[PDB]
Amino acid sequence: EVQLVESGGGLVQPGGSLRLSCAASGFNIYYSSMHWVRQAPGKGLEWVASISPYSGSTYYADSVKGRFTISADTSKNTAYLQMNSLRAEDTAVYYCARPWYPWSYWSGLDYWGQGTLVTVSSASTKGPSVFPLAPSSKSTSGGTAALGCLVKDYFPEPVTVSWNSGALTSGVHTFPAVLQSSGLYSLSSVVTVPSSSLGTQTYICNVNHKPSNTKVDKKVEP
Amino acid sequence: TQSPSSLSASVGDRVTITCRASQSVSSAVAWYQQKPGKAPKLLIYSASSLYSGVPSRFSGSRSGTDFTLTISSLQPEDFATYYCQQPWSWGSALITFGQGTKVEIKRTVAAPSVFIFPPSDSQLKSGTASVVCLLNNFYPREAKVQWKVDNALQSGNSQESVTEQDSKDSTYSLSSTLTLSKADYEKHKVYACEVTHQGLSSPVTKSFNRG
Amino acid sequence: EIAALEKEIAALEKEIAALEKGSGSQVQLQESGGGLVQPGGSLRLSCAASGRTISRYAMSWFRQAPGKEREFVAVARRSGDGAFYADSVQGRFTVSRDDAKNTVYLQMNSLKPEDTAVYYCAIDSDTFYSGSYDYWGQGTQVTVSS
Amino acid sequence: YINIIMPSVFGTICLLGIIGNSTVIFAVVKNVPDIFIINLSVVDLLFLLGMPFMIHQLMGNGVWHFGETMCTLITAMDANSQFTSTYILTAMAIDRYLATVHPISSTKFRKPSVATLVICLLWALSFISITPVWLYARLIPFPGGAVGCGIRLPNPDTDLYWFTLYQFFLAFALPFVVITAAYVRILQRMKRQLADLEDNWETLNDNLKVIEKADNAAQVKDALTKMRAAALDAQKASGSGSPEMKDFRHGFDILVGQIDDALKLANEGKVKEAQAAAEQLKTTRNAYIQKYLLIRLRTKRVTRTAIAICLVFFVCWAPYYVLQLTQLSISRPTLTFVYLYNAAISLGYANSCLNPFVYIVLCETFRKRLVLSVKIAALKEKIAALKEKIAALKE
Ligand SMILES: Cc1ccc(NC(=O)C(C)C)cc1C1CCN(Cc2ccc(Oc3ccc(F)c(F)c3)cc2)CC1
Repeated sequence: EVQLVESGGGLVQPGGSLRLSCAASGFNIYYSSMHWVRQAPGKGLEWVASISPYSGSTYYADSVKGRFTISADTSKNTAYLQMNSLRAEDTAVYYCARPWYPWSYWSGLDYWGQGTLVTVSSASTKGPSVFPLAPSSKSTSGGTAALGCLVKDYFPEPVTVSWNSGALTSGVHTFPAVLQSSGLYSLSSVVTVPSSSLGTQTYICNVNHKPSNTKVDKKVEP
Repeated sequence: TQSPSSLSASVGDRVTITCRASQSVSSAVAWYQQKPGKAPKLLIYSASSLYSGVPSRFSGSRSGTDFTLTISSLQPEDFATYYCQQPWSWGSALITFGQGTKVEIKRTVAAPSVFIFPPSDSQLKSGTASVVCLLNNFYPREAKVQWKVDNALQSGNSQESVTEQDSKDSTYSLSSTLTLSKADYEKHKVYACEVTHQGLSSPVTKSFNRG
Repeated sequence: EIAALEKEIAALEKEIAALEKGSGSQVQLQESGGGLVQPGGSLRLSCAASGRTISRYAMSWFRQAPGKEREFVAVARRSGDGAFYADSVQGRFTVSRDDAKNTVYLQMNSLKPEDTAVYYCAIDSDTFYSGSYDYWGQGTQVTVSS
Repeated sequence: YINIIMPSVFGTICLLGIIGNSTVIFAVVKNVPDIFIINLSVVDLLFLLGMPFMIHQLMGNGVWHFGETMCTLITAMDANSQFTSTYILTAMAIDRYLATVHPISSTKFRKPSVATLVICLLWALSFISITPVWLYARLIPFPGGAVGCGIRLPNPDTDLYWFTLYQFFLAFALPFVVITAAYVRILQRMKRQLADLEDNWETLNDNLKVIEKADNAAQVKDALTKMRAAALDAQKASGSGSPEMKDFRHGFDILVGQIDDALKLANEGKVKEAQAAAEQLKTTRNAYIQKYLLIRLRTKRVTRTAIAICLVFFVCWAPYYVLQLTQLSISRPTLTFVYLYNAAISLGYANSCLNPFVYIVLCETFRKRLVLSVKIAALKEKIAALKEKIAALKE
């Protein structure tokens, strides 16, 4: 079975150097064609580079030509992608894929790796700023009311938002994080409960952020 | 450049995913299936040949300059984003992936429930104000949120975030956050969120007054 | 900026939907086939559109029961995008288009007395199915009663 | 009506020309390398500015009640237009000649700053080449209070020939020869280049069919090695034309790489793989011609547009110089001669209208903007009218 294990992804400031590694097992990398495909968060697949170790021919996409340098090490059976002059748009998930035959890359890349995440951002590790979205005082008396916690300006992802330590799961929506113009993510997490329970039940959001080791428990009240 | 298209279909339907090329395609397209959070998988190679582990439902056709992937019997595990490998053109990159076509579960149209949350007092101490407008449990995905402040349309200062289709009722959810500084927050009085959706005869507007 | 000025032209069409007066170069909407019918029968509606080409825009359907709002019924998007139906009308209704005739049809079956209303039609002005409805017909009295 | 018909003919030309030239003036600021047309547009602009003043003289039948300085300035400017336009057209022919015949040595020459420097010389050379016009631009002592505005040669009975011949020789004879010479070298160079790429391309197909029927490692390597040499030769041959270098050069990286992909497999003896690797080359060859045909169609559009602009000028003014040389032999004009003389000049001044109009017509990008611009401007006025119409309902 063909397996492609990858590593090297992580945080790197703009203009830095990051060498991505793609360990290959189950086949010899010499008679193959390793392709690097990146997928920007929320965008489609985009090709980056390819190399044929047997012939040495190396192709690059126009958008990354001259900045990246893909190479292979037949001794270690691994393929490298040396990235230089990284920009903000280079943040994506980089897969290393190879076709069934080394010359059949136009018929589809059959085998794909697990993928690694490369995050390029000049922002530093900052804890979240939890702000409660108080439920509307004048809501449907017999209907449903919405309340949530606005997690704002945290870095890096992710943050685990749970309500009442997991006791409340019904009606809970945790929106995907959004990259603000300042380079810091911010997400909301609204939960819908009957309006009759606003005055009795206590709702507390447990915003947990492992990278900054910050544990915030905010109480939301009208 | 272009967001992936949406193709709503129910289980058992016969779907047709079409990608359009700039020239006459000659057996140079491969179809990829990518579930959210997973590596893409190959479905059809050489535009007419089944792939290993792929049932007979998947089959690639060729209608002029447009190549179509047909699923005879849709399955619950066939709901993903499908990418098409464009036939190679001279001067382009070695491999080019076309825009995806998200296949999603079809259900009855439900009007979006609109909630708006005024910024809390705790956040106002930081000097930045964020206004949250919530759209809850609506279908289909396509919805538009326009921000009106003192009956003036905003632009370039709001970000939307749509959840994935829910696993229970197959409905969506949207939240539009309006980012304003403290100085700009106090200069206005009426904040409104105008919601227009295909299931709404007239746009639903929820608003609040500062104080 | 043609697309942006088309969006402006749409906003200009929204300034013509600030006019929003009749069907002069706005799609014609003349509901037909609506009348008395016993419960459990079958009835069809039609709204022939002229003045604009509806092959590029989505056409929807609405109904308004007496003492009720304008609840959604069905939408017929552009060819190949499928058609969606409301929960109450799911299974019984079926909406079909005719691009050459610029007319939409609402083939209704297994009618119930609760469906007695005036079935208003609309066309989505936006090309992205954002629900930007700007045109409506006079409607026809569709009474489902013996 | 007959007397007043001729001034109306020139007024129509001037009205269309000023409107037509201003269209290009607005559009280009908001085919030719975006430089010569700009200068050529000004020549029509400057000439047509003095056109109504010259029209009034024809209306007055020998009246120049505007000033002796105006007669010197305007007459020289009109006589400057023929020298300036042809030199600009000559430069455009020369500029396209260097970009296609000597691309390596003309890379530095074709620069935004350098091109503007040459234009200033062309204007200066135009003013230098019209020095005799300056010397004898004084008012003609017409009988009575009226004064004529023409060329007062010291010996008009004898100096008429050399003044007339000098304009034809330098403004219509010499530039036509240079422009025609430039545009026959280009067509031969383009034909030679286009017949070379297909000649190198045909080398691939003949070798490509060998590998399919090849049955040993020896034949495959030799067949592929011929392909690579042609591929490199075709890659270098791409750098010989203007609209064939920045677009037809990137693709050859794939073609050379794929040949090297098969070549390495051929050397190892894996013939079955080598044939399979070469089999994918038919998708490169099939995409080779389409980009070639697309580019070859575009390089004919550039050449035809460049020639059409030049060809219009030397065709409209051709009959006028026929009479101009004819009147040297036939000094006395007849009734038909005056009609022919007036008709010839009308065709010659029609160049003011075609040059901006034909350039916009022979390109789909300009008319797309014009259709866009006209509709949005009218619709913006219509909604502004609606902004009054809906106001009339509401306000
Ligand atoms: C041969 C040639 C080639 C090109 C241009 N340059 C252009 O074409 C522009 C670039 C568009 C000019 C000329 C000659 C310049 C000396 N010209 C003599 C002339 C003047 C005045 C007149 O009598 C009118 C007086 C007023 C008028 F409005 C009128 F049309 C005629 C008769 C004859 C004849 C043309």
